Amino acid sequence: MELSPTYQTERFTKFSDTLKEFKIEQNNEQNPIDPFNIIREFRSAAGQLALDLANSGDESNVISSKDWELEARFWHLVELLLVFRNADLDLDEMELHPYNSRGLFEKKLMQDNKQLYQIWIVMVWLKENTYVMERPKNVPTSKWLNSITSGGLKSCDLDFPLRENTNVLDVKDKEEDHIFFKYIYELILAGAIDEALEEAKLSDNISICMILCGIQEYLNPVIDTQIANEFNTQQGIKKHSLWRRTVYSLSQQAGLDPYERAIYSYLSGAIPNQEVLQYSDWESDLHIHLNQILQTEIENYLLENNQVGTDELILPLPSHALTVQEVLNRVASRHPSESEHPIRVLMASVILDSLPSVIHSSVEMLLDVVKGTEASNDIIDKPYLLRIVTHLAICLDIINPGSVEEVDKSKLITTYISLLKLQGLYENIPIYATFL
Amino acid sequence: EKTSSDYNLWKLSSILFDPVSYPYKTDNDQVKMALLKKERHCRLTSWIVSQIGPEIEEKIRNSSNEIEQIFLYLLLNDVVRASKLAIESKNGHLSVLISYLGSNDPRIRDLAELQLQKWSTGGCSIDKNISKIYKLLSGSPFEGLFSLKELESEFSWLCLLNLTLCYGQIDEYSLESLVQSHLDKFSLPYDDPIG
Repeated sequence: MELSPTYQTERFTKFSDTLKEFKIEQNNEQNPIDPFNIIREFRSAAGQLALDLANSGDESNVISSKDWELEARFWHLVELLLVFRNADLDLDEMELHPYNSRGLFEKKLMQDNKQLYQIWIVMVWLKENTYVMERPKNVPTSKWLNSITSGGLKSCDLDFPLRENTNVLDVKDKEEDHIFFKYIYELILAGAIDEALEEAKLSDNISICMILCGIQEYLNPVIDTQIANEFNTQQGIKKHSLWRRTVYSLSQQAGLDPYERAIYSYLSGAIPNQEVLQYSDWESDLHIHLNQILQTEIENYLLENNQVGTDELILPLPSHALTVQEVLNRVASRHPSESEHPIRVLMASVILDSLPSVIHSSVEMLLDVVKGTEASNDIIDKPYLLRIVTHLAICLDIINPGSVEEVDKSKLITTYISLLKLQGLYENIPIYATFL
Repeated sequence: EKTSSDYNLWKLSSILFDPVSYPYKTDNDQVKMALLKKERHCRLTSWIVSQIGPEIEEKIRNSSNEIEQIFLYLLLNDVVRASKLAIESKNGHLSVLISYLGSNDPRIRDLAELQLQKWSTGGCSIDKNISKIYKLLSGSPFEGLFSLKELESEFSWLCLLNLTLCYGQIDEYSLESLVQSHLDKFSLPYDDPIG
């Protein structure tokens, strides 16, 4: 958001330079048709300036901090999509006989099927933008040591917390759990099996990292030599279907903490329980359902190769094929702040695929502003909101429209030119005027 | 007969020494050959489980403890159902370890050694047989710190062989070297024709 009108103008100047340069290159074939180097540089700038302002700790630098964080993301979103249009992959033209490794099939399917590459790309955007808290303040080398001392536990074992009705905790032990178990869950949504393996060992909580690693499959040269080209050693659990359904059943057991069940629910491929899910952002919730889709497609093929089994389904997984619209609605009941805030709404409509239609209603109001018959709308009471929507529309239409019709895109610009006079910038205007 | 050791002797030998071919031909011959041996092994592992069958089942019937029945299943290929009994009997702990059956890794070895050390040091020490399981997963149950050599005394030399063959050293070994490793940890009786 705003600091003062001074901070608002400057965002316009960075964006404008990037757009012009890109436009010249796209209409020459002597130059990179699709350049990716500049938007990255613009990305790296928005990003770093975001973080520096937050860390300064003044109130004026946080508000402004939001605006920089949004900017850097827009550059990234555009990047993944143009990689696809400027080169579709069709890799991993490995075997398909019904007797080979789970992993030889997994690579082969994902790369061939254009539809699964498009789901994978979207997920790559979501993962990054999932938030990880700060490092735990505990690394215990005897868990449950206070109850060990009394000897009600045979050891540092988790048998007793998975048997106990109310879940055996001490006041001290709840104080240990909360910081720790919250970090491992967040860590899990954002991945990194290597980091997880190293920590878990020290905190005598060794088992959970291994569960996260079970997604994996053969990557051994000994087994097949097409999965010799990705690691020299196998990994994970080669009874994936069994592991999902059993973990899911385990997730539903009570006499667990909400976290214990939540951790397992994610690892088994379900949305986490409502108590815990409310402290996570919109992006990750959505992301989990995209997981269900992606893996169902992979296992259908695995079934035809007579690998995956129907008997390994223990307690069925909760299926996910919810829309973007349902997802805004669920998130909004838990905290209406990321699914009733307008910018995050603009992001959603790209995904659901109704952005031109949603823009059109906005576009009618906007033209009136130009005509000077409106001046009490919530987008002229938010200078930043007009600036975001216009720039969103231009970038995707540089080659040709990818999610916003030309008419609308022009019309957003016309109003934005109207505003740019009012903020006392008239150098950015002749750039934007060309796209009209 | 199909209950007889004579049936078993002729049947086994084709699987062991002769290829059990695929209906197709692979892209590379090290995929050809690797999968060919793995094929022989797959069939073997299930077959052993069917023969040893009635024995394990008997013991499952005579055990009226949930936990104990849960262990007895894992000496088959009853992994499925082992999990099923564990959930129902209010035991989480047994389900977690059961989900990992059917694979062995350097990561899984690491789990087995550390979890045991932390337990028998920081704790007051885990049970005799839990610490025996840690030995099977680290990759030396019979030469392990808790020895399973006592388990001959209740379960046949073929069941003992079964353990190493399904779990321990599966893909860090070929099918040949894998059976040999079990012999170096615990030799089978010589009076067996089929052994």
